[PDB]
Amino acid sequence: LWEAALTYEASKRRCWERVGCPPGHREEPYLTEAGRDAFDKFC
Amino acid sequence: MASSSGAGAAAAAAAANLNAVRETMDVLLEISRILNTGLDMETLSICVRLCEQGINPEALSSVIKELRKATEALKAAENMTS
Amino acid sequence: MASSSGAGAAAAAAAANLNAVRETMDVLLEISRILNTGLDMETLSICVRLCEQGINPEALSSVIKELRKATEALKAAENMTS
Amino acid sequence: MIHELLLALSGYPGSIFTWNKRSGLQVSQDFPFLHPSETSVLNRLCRLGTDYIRFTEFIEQYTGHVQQQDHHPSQQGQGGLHGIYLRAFCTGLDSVLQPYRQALLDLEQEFLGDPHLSISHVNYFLDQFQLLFPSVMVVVEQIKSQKIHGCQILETVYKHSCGGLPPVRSALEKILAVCHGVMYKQLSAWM
Amino acid sequence: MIHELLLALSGYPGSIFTWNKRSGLQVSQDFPFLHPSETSVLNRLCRLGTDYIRFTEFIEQYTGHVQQQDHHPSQQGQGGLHGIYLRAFCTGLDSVLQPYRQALLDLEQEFLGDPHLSISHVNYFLDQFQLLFPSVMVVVEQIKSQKIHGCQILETVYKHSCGGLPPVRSALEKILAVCHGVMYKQLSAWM
Amino acid sequence: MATPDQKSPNVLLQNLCCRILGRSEADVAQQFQYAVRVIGSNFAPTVERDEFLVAEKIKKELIRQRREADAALFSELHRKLHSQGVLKNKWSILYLLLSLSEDPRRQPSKVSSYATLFAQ
Amino acid sequence: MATPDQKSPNVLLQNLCCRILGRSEADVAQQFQYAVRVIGSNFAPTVERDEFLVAEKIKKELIRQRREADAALFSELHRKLHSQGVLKNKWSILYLLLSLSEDPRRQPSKVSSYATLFAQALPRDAHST
Amino acid sequence: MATPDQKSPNVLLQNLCCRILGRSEADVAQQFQYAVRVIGSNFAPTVERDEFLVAEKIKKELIRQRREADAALFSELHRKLHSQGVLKNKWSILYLLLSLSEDPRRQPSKVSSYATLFAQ
Amino acid sequence: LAEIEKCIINNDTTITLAIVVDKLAPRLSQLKVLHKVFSTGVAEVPPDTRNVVRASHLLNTLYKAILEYDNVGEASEQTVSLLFSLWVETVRPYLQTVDEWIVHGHLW
Amino acid sequence: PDDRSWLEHHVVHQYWTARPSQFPHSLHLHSNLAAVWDQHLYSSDPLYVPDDRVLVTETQV
Repeated sequence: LWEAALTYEASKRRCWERVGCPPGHREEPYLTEAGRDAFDKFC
Repeated sequence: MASSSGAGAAAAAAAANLNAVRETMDVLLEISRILNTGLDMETLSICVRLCEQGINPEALSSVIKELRKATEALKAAENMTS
Repeated sequence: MASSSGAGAAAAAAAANLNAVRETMDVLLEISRILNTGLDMETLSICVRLCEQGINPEALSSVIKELRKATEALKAAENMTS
Repeated sequence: MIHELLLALSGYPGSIFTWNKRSGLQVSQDFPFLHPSETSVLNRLCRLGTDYIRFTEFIEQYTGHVQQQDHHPSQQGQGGLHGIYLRAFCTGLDSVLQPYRQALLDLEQEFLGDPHLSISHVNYFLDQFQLLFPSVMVVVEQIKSQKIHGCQILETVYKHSCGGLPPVRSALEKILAVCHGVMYKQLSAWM
Repeated sequence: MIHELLLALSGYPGSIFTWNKRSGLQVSQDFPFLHPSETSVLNRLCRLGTDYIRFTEFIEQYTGHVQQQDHHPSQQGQGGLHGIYLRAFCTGLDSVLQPYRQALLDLEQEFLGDPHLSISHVNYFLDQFQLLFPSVMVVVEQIKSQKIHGCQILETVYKHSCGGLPPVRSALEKILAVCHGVMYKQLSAWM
Repeated sequence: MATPDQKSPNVLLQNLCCRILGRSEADVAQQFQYAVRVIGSNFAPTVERDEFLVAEKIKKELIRQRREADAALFSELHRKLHSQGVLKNKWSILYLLLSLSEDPRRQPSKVSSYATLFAQ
Repeated sequence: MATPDQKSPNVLLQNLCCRILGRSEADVAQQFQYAVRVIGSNFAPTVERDEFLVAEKIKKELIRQRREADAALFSELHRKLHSQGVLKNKWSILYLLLSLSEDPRRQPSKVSSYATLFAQALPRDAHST
Repeated sequence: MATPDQKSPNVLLQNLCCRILGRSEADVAQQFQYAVRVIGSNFAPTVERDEFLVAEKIKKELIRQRREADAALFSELHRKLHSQGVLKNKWSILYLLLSLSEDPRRQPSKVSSYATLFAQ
Repeated sequence: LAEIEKCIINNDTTITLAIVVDKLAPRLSQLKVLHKVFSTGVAEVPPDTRNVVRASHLLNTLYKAILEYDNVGEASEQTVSLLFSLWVETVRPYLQTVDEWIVHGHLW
Repeated sequence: PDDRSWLEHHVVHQYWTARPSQFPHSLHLHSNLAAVWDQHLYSSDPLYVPDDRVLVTETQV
């Protein structure tokens, strides 16, 4: 199970604001650029 | 809204643990490669689980050596019969 | 020669800061004396720190005046009761 | 919003990008969800859209109405832009906007392909038209303001043909060719 | 802290690492989070960083500044670094500093990867440049001090190229190759 | 954000009370509470938040008190302080000092001992 | 979606045998039985749970193979492994790897002599298991 | 025709407080109580209830702040707002805007952390 | 710049300020050279200069910059290419005017 | 506004707006270098009044 769990890939994205878990955290785009659903929410 | 934060964090922690395990296994594989151990990722993972599962390290080492000798004998038998 | 630059610069900066603080305190004392404010060095330092911390000068001045009036009333009461 | 932005550029003003008969297409207000630099980029894009809208408005104003068969065609030229050359001018303007429309459709396809695209990609892709449209709009505004009539408009186009923008030069050459085709048709009838 | 150290090494002095026009790059103060021995080691590395900063300043002084059009170009090389050979020298210096920049970026990435790494790992990793840079800086300072002009600069570089430091030898070989390329270009033009 | 280990406003107020009254912190607890109440109250903005306007007001007040020499000394000290640039909030300190100035000629209205009567 | 959990020795041994022999468990029943018999009565109370001895042995082996740079890399790797808290029985894993280690020189194709020294390790036998 | 559920001024004030503080309505209860106390207090009539007089006062204040361009812009915007006729209480909105104007030239008197003591 | 922004938007990889600065370093050098050339060719031109005089000063600045970058060798290749494109574009109207004079005998 | 606020929290923080966006960051010395430097400055000079500093993300920068 640990080895089945071993086959998990994780994000290479790091930041110098984070040191304790550098598994990435998805900057999460903003101002339009989050796509149609966010634009509809903005509207 | 309160409850959802725990399961997401737990899942993230599990994924981080998995990534850490993967990194550790990669380090171990690199160590084996430098040491020319001949273990593959699946075999290395199985061995890691066995040691983590409490196998006696003297017993584990003897068993691993015997299993490797048996695997080599089986490969030699398969190559002699082929 | 390389290693010395951090601590030596820190010491020089501290000495310069001390001399600057002394000069500022002397200027402030002279201003207080010319204005007959009646403030001592400790009180002046406290007021300076409060202003640096953002305290409203009107509020601070009113508080100081009220505290001085209260101290004078308490001294008069202590001298009348003694 | 990107689809909404293109619709505003396609002539559908919305709540963010308002079309004003006087001001044209403009960003309606500062919104709390955008950085002011994003507001500036939006305002530049809205400037381009405003110019496009004004071009479309001019096209409708001088081409969008069916020709009244008023017996005297000569007097149509005075108040209203009129003449076969005027129709050719409007057709040329629409042809020049056709490549812009195609580029807008390509942008739409790209945005449909990638929902994570930002306004910077559009600003890159649309910059060629951001340079083309202002010069043609200036030329058209000069034609309208000077009430250039008949083939005398062609002379102004030649004067405008001396612009420095290679794409504007080519576009004005296309328009001039269409107008010269009409002129040649009249000349053929005469000769 | 490592990002600040690299920024100082990248030429951005901060509150921890102060740049002095006379002293160069220096650690600004004792930090409460560093052992004084760690402060001493960090400043020891800061000596190399200071040399790098001074080298970058020289690079800006001789390539980053517009050449004053003094009518006699031969004399521009004297006071100010000028001349095609001077441009080649600056280009070679920048090429030699490129590997150092790459190593600094790799160090930054590695330190970002593992929070348990210490400054000692950088000191190990950066020691090769701590040995390389001083000799090239001495050579450049000699070039500046002797006001070597034109191809006479090439001769000086050749004399210095015979140094004993293998890494310095390779770097000076690269610089000499660039200078010989310039010389060969001039010779090609003449011939 | 370089916040000098500024002992809490309570500690600073206690030190101020002890210094002004000449009594220990334990003896000024009621006065400390009064000070905390006064400091916590919303005060209208000061009459002048401009260093030069405050300096001019101080000079005019000193001249009105016939302290022309003190007005010149104040202007010189203010120029020196402005050039030193050590203080971050010059306007606040200048306003406080101006507000705290006392005319030596006007006999201090000695706070009657009578204020103590209501404390009981 | 696998959570690390302690699975019976039979499952682990079955998977190990399958991967080692590259055949179905039915085809390794004799070998599985032999391994099971040997493994089933073997607890190491004598193994000293000390990573330092294993690390020193690994370093000495690497030096013997003229791989001092690799020894330094191994030291750094051990440091990183200690930094990670994934493994609990590092002494066991290291001992197993060293025992299963194959010398790339045995680089070359053989190893010079096998004069095993008294150096060795601890016996742990001292405790009443 | 069910005029959009314009929540009562108390609910609107609570929503405004939540928006300004960036906290949920539940986290602003003390602030909501303070707001209710302020709103229930009798406020003096505004100094000027004439839209044009308010616009002129705003222009004069901007000129006093050496913002003559801003004064002209304010007068133009006020004329446009008066002509648009959408707002029913032009004088009240103008008074509010005047009260909310901030002088960019006056360096913000950084609110001492001590003000938080009275917030509780 | 758009490619960098796209990579930032993908957020898959750690992009640091140093990495971005290094990626822009060649472009930053080209920008510095262009800024100096532009300042000399245009910004140094007095505003009251005749359009002919402004043009001649710009053209001479372009020629001198071209000579400088050609003497600079391989390291200026991107800059040399930029300058060559600038020269070709600037001569295009001038060459056109020359062509019109030569072909039609009329200086337009 | 609640759904919009949830998006606004998940669509990248209003730090670009003058409203102070507090973001969680690692307190590790290598990761909290700004905070550690503020602490050292606060510890070192009794005259140091902390200026209001806006925290910006490196990606945002």
